[PDB]
Amino acid sequence: NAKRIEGLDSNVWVEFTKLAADPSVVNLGQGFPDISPPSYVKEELSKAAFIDNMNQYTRGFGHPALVKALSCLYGKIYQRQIDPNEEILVAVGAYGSLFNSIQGLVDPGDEVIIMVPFYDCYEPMVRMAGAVPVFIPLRSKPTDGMKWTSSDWTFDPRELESKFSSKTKAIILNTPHNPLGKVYTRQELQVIADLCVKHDTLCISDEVYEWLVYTGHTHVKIATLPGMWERTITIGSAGKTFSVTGWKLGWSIGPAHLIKHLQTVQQNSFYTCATPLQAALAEAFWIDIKRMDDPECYFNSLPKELEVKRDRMVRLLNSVGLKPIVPDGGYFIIADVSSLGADLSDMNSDEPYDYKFVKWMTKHKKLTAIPVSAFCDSKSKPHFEKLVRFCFIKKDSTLDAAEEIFRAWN
Amino acid sequence: NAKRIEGLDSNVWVEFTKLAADPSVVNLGQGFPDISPPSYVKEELSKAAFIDNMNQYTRGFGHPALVKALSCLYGKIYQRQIDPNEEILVAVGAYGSLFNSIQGLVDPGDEVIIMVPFYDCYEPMVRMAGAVPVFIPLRSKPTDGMKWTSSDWTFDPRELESKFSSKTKAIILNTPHNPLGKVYTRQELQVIADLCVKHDTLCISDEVYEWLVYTGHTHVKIATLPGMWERTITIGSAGKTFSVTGWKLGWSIGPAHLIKHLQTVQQNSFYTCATPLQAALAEAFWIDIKRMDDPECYFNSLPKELEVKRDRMVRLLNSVGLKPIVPDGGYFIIADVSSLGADLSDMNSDEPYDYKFVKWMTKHKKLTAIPVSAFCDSKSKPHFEKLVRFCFIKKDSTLDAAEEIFRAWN
Repeated sequence: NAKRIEGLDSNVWVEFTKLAADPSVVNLGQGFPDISPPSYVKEELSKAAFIDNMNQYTRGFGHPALVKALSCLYGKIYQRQIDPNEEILVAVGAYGSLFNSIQGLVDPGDEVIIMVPFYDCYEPMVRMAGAVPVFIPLRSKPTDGMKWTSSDWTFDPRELESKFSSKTKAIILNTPHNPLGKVYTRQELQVIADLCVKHDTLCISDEVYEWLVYTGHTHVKIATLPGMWERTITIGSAGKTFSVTGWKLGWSIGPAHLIKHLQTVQQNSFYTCATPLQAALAEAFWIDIKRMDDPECYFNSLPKELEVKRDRMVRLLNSVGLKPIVPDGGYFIIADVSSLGADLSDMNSDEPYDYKFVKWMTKHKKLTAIPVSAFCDSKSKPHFEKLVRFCFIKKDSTLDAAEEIFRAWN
Repeated sequence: NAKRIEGLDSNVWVEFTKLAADPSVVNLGQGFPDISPPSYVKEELSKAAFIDNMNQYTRGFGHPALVKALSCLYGKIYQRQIDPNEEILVAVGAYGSLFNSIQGLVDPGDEVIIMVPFYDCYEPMVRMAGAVPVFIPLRSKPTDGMKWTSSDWTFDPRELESKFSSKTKAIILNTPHNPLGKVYTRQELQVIADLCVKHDTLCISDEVYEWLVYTGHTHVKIATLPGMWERTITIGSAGKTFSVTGWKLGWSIGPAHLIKHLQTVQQNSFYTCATPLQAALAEAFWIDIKRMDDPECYFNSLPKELEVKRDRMVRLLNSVGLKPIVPDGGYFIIADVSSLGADLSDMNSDEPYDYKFVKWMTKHKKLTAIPVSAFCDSKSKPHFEKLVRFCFIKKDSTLDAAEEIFRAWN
């Protein structure tokens, strides 16, 4: 195997699939919506399949109707003009966008800063570019008194500064955050921008859950803050916008001198994406761009629908003493499990507590989730190994089944 | 920009899509079927769109249904039990497959051997891995007196032997060839396997047009030669197989100890491909696999539709003194132009004769084609720049409109 990929072949994720495969288990694990996508997104894929041109090659850098749509959607949010051809790249999900950003932008020997826990791909992407990932963790403050929230987690600004050196090329920021659920604040994003103009670094901002933010909270885009347009790549995703995780299209959006470089990676790796998916996506974005100010718009109605279920899953968790972190955004909730009956002494590994615990819960209670340590670099895992992540983008009947289980839990 | 991408940002094919800009010209340039796809290919994409699970994540290394069908199709072809999880990988086109093969198997400083002219991603794809492309030209033999054909082009076994040394990691082989239309012979494939076996190197085998061989030739797969299974990766296309160019789905077939590395690249780049394209393709495949021996199987009915369009195209090319090379396979035809009015004074600039001629034929005849020099290394163009490539997977209307132009040529 080539050197750029030694030791990046870990897939503990296929184990979590194996887990979840017995069909008498309720899978609250990987981020797999089992609600219906909005009918019109299904309809449009159908319409596009019957148009010959749609089934043939389309534009390397994104289907013109799709990037036309994106440029006008994000035009409004940025309070800007965004240039469909020089400032957008469409790629194989936000996953491929992150690959474009890092491969195009990051050199052997460079430092990239990653906030732990992270979408787990940040780590092996940076090591593959031959760069050094530099970790700094989120760390919790005292509560309000009532509940534990996403907002109770923060980073220490002075610790952050201490991470930047002349070797820092970039920082990767995920907000709304997976797994925490954290929606970053204008104050938190201002400290990060300060440093990556102070130091002349870039900032890769992964904002695929921009539309999922719940009440009390607002998505702010660091790329909109003074001095950051020049130096930010902000990445979005079809799968999370439109509950269509199987479409696998996403976008990078930033300045031409950076998008250039993403562009060359795409051109030399897979070249173009699928045409019917982009065609149909662009119709769906149109159906929703035009009603942004109504609640019938998917950007509004989905978080409204998911908030109810967030609060339903908090309660369920609380009802067995799994101590939940009510999330500000996204559609995972994390729960401390340690005040549960630590019960795994006879399970023979030095994996982390949470893998062992999730294994046990899957065996005995018939529910699966994901251990937070999966989202941690190896030196950080002990600080996070009693934490476990559940996904709630699910239909009622699934939250029902899970309700069944927690009632009978003791 | 990252060093890995230095000067791989030229896309001369943006300028060609400029000439295809459409002052009533018949565009005979890019590989862009304008026939319809098979009706059931389209049908299954729609059916899929309406199933909710068909719009959510699937197995990262290929939709299970889909790798099942590949394994059953290719096992019929390889004469062997092919394991659908460990010997296949589904990627974003053949284009993504080659990228997987290279990134995961080639190191900086390895040498990779390439036959010119070559599908044009090979040089950059290998150059991006920091390897050194080593080139060897295809050369003409005396014709049988009667016709020029793709099999009048071959390689020199001793010249090939001398491009191998201990830095050679691999040779890239493309058959049927784009743009020659050559179907490599058993005897030619034999000389390659000898050198791969003696030098312990890999062969990456690009066989997307593998079903498009015409009367008097067979596709044989180098992977099936004694000793080549363990050293070969062989790549196919949804685009080329079902005329669905915008679906961008391809696959690598090969031994576990090679696929696991491609899997690794896949997993740290794009992760999974699209569920609905792949659900439908699977069903497209099953449909044609159950009628392999029948004239209605798309695998038989396509080559046969196409032979006729080819023979039509050779006449037209002759009608007007463009000396065509009749291809044994694929859906491109190359034509020698040297002997017309040759005569391009408007067009100062040593860039290459074929580019100037394609520009000319666009302006004055409203026909576009692709200059063959575009599939060469720089040191090879002079040996190929009187050659021009035309595409014929075209509906009757389109070839019709071509007749009217050759008919009016003089």
